[PDB]
Amino acid sequence: QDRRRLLGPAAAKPMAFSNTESEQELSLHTGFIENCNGSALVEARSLGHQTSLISAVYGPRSIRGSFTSQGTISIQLKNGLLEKYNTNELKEVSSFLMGIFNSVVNLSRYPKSGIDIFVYLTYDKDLTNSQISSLIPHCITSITLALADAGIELVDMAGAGEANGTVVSFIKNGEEIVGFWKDDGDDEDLLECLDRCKEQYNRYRDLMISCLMNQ
Amino acid sequence: RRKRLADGLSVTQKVFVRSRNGGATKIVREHYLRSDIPCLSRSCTKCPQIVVPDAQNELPKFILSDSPLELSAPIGKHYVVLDTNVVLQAIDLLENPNCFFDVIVPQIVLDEVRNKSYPVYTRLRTLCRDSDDHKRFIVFHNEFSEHTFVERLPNETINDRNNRAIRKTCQWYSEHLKPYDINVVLVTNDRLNREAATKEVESNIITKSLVQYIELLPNADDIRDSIPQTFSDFTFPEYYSTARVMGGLKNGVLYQGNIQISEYNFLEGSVSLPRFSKPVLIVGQKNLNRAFNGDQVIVELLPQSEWKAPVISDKQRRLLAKDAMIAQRSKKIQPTAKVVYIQRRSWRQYVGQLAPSSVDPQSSSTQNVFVILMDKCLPKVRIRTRRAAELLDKRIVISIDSWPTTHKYPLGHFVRDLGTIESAQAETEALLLEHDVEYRPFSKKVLECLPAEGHDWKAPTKLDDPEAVSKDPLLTKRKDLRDKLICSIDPPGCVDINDALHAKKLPNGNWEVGVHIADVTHFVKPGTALDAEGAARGTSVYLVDKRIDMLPMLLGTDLCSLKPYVDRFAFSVIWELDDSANIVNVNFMKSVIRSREAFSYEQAQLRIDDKTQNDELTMGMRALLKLSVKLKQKRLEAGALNLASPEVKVHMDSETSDPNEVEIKKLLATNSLVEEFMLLANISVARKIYDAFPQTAMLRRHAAPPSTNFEILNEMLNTRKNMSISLESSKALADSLDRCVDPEDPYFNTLVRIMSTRCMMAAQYFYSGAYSYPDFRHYGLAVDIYTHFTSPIRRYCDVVAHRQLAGAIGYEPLSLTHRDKNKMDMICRNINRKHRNAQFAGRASIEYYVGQVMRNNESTETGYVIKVFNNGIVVLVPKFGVEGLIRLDNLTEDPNSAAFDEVEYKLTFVPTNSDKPRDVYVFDKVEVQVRSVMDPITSKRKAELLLK
Amino acid sequence: MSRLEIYSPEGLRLDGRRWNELRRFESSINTHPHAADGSSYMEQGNNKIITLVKGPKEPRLKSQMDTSKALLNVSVNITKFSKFERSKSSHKNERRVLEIQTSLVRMFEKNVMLNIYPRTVIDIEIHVLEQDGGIMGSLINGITLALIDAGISMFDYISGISVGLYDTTPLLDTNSLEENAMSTVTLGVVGKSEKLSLLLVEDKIPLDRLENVLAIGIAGAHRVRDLMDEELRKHAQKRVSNAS
Amino acid sequence: IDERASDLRMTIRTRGRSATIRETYEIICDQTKSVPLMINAKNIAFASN
Repeated sequence: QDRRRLLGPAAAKPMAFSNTESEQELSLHTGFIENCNGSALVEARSLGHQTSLISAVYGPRSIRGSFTSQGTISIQLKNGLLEKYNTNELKEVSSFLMGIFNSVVNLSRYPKSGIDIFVYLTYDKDLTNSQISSLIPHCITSITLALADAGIELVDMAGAGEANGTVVSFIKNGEEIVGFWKDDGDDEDLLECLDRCKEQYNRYRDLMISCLMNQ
Repeated sequence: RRKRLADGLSVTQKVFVRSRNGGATKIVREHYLRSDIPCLSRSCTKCPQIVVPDAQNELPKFILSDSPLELSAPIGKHYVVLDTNVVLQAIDLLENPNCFFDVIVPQIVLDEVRNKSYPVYTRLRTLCRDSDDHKRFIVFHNEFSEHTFVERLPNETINDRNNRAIRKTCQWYSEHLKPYDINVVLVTNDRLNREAATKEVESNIITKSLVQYIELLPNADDIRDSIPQTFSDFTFPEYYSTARVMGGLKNGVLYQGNIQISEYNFLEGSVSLPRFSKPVLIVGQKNLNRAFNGDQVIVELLPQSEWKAPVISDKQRRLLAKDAMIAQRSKKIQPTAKVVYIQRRSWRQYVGQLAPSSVDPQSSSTQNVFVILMDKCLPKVRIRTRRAAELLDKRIVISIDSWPTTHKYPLGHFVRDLGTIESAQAETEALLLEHDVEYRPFSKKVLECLPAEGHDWKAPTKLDDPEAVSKDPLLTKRKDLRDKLICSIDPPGCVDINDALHAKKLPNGNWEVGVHIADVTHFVKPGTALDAEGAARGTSVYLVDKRIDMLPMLLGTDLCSLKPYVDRFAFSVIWELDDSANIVNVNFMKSVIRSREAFSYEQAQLRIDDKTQNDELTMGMRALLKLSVKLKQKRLEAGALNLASPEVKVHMDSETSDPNEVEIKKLLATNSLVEEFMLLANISVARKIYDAFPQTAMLRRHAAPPSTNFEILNEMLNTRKNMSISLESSKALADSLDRCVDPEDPYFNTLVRIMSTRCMMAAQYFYSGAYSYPDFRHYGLAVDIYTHFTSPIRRYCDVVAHRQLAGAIGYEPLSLTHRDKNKMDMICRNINRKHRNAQFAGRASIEYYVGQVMRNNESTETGYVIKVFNNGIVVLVPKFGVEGLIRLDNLTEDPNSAAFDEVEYKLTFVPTNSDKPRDVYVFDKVEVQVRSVMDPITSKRKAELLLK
Repeated sequence: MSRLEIYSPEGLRLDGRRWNELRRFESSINTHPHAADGSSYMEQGNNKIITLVKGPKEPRLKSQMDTSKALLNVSVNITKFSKFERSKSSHKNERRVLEIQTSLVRMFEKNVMLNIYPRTVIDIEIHVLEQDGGIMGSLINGITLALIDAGISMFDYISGISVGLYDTTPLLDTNSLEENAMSTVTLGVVGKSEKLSLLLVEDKIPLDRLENVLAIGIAGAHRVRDLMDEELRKHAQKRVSNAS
Repeated sequence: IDERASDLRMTIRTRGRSATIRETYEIICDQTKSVPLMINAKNIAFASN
């Protein structure tokens, strides 16, 4: 097998078991990792579902490659303890992550400089008796707080709101959209899908700015 | 579609789906047509214009004559093209020597056989190459033929294009055979295929059925009983479908193995399953479901309602199958099974006898007869036939055709017309084949394998002649040992000589031993079909009548036989040993030798103890038996046995026809002279080749018959005879057997020897890579290593041991099939099975030759009781060696006064001819009347034995 | 035990071929003009290969650079749909494959006039589509197209063919059914000569056939670079006759 | 484990011979019940550099 790790004897197996509008909620914390220059802590708990995750910043790191006019972002999603999302399922989100911050970050302030983003999908409850799609907007919030902690030039507190398998990311207090994500749902529910996302965005950004300006 | 190559040559795609393990595996192949396809006949002059050599640079042989059997116009001259079905129905009709001499095999017909049956496919592969001057079979590769190839039409099954292409195949034929007016006859059995040519749809073609062809022969009366083919009290069930049993195999639902149907109970049998310990009985005539004994079947367990004490879902049966193993651990109520499918029929050609009730005397026409088989366990077969008044007092060959639903006894057909009941020649014949003995003469493809001289060859005297070096490149290792003095103890009735020995005396203090075994290995090669017949026949058989042999007659009996002064190739092994029988050195090589005389059994004893023929050849002889005793001692001191069973030789009177004399085999001093050095060659050379090839070497192992094979004698040895056996070591056993002799009967030594024979372990040939080193043991001969070496002709086993020795001396690279343990296990079972098929006839050689003795020459003699039972006692004449149960009522009158004891094993009674209280014990001496009458329900010449 | 018929006594193979016969052999030139200047397509029976060549051009790194000659990269793509049975895992570092990646380099170290292309890169791309056995010599014949497909400097044609041995008998142009049935040898044959580029034997071979066995494949191999040549030439005529 | 698991003994055919796969009793952990862990508690160390 893998000669680099301790994976036990091969013939063992893990243990098996069988059967015998609501509120979302946060707890947002910064400044707790001394390796980084930007850290952010996120608790989430909603109705069957409790979620905690860590966003980590390293920047500006040097680039051994070549010259660029401006900065470059690198984003990692890694499984924590229990929930195991698929590998190719991860990087699609990482693709969707980078597009929004490329309408956020003053890379032109940062020539030949790198951005390292480590996201640790650390622990999630789903006690409910598109499972990754329910965790998208909280990432952007978790990144933004850590990116404020490294103090990097950011245009807006941009945030995403969720309405039932749909993720829409805003700026300008919702007056423009910067990132769009849709799974199955209804048809032409878009206009209501504007709304419930927007107000959570209207909730969340206020929760964020409270976390920093009051500190 | 299709595409073209620039050679005018066509290319298209044949594509299908492999359905293996239920998978849907799409398989695509390209396909080529050629335009050089030969019509392969005598008369055509243009297909011999296109014939091109193979990689062995040969243009083959165009053998179908201008002259067939010509018939009534509009047949005229004709050839025959077949159905698979008429082959599938009448495969043995094809093997008639009397008819069907010129048949094209179509390629698709060839394939459906290869689709249907593997060993039937062997026979057409056999017949086509072994076509002769008389009978000629070709295979026309019609779908390799461009001008006969067809495609799948729209909205078609595969069956339609089969019949159409065969129709297309015949269509080209007469077109090519118009110039010579030899027609082509398409034979079928299919009534819808006998419908489309009724209108003569496209081809003015010869569409006849079997009988519609058979009814046009000049000699069709002899062959129409080889045509294959209410009768109801209830209805028998059927066998499960294909997806049902393949759906049954993986789930653990279904089971296969082998079944044994009893003779004493025709309607009950058990199987030995891999998942199951005990033999699981199958009870009920419907549950046996019209299969025969010995076949490969597929069984299902029965519910506990049908279990025996001495649902829809398979969710139930598996949990019930677990309950079977519980009931297997019970042995108080044990499960029953029934068959649900037949994995394989073990059918073949069969020989029996007819019922006089089944035949009408006054009738001359076709009628039902049943055949009483020679197999006691297998039932009678309804035979709808004409010539039954002929064949009733005659032996017959049948073949089973089918089992439809209604028939309580199957449909089969008579095949071969044998000869008269209890005629010696016919009873010789079926004694071979029902014991599985090959007897047919060596065919046309066989005789193309013998070396080219004939009986006018000699070995080259110059061992370094350049043409002889061009004849033998490996002549470098061939030494010249023609300067030896060779003489062989042989039988009188023997021209198949295996042995060639000298013995010189080295002046160091010791003798010089050289033994020579015939180098046929220079001539039998892997790739020669004659060597395949060495595998196919397996061995040579040895009867009082005759001796059917594995090799051709010129070859083994003359040009390889180590006869006097004839230049012959042998393999030479040179020993030296002291006066204490301790071997100095051994020297493995080839040679050519020159001999003095092959002796009789007696002529050699006319040279051993005579003390007059005192040349140094005989001083070589008197070396041998002097130290053969130490070989006799130290083999038996190593832990071996020495039995004595004179399997008696029927000395047929040399002025008469049928035997009526009973004589015995006499083993004199010459036998222990030769044998102790032959088993020495079976071990010392084996101790060389195990050191050469540890994993592929041919060996033979013998196990211990335990106390379980000996305690039931020991009860007869203790309760009656107040003795026993040792069973600690088989020296101590052979020394506790040496003490079980009674003084008033010195034969009671030998009487146990012939009797403990029946429970000795069956030694068998094997490749040493099958098991480990104390499993190479020969228990009865006390040696941890054991093969056979010294008789090439009757043991093909020994011939192979030359080949793996041929690399051990470096003479030759070893052949590959002599290294594949896959191919070895196929050999080692089978060559034992041929040796199994030998002595079952070798005893039966004595049987019919005893079976004529007591036909009309009765006598009052001594017969020995070997079993005391409640049904009666089995008596055995030691002068004759044939048993007979004198059943209790014909053993004794007043059987209610007859009392059978189990512990003393006594059947004490008052007799039939008297009234004195007769305590019938075991192994005493009686008066007994001998006789024989053949039992008319079995056709075995039973020894009518009656006490007196 | 095989339930089928390897080679007929009547001289025939599975499609009816003789022992000295080929499959249908089709090449093509400039199959992908928009992709690279080396682009050639092979059908040799159902062995179907897309062959692609990039160069002579600048490296990605100055580390991977020489001031004497070119470099040669081999990238083999065996698809999981290349066979009947679909292979589970990918092959992209499989040690079986890397051997061939070594192999074609040393086979083609010595046709390329390496000195007259220094400081530049040759990359050879392989796409194994449909696989029919005879797989090794299938490749090399596709290579010999692709270098000429851009017209790179070289010495000669180079031919490749697997030839199998059923017991005594050579088999030109075996298939994968026959490949699993017997012993086979592939020959990398150079031009018209009797000199070898590739020689590879996996199966067990008795020694004594081998000289004869080697003597077989040359006539096949000469007919290979035969059929490559005119097929290029009739393409080569099609240019200037309609260019001019 | 199961009372009597359906996953039982299966056979595999050799080139003439056969063997038996042993019955596959898949252990299952309870959704509910649990016991603690037994520790040589008098050897539970701690660390310091």
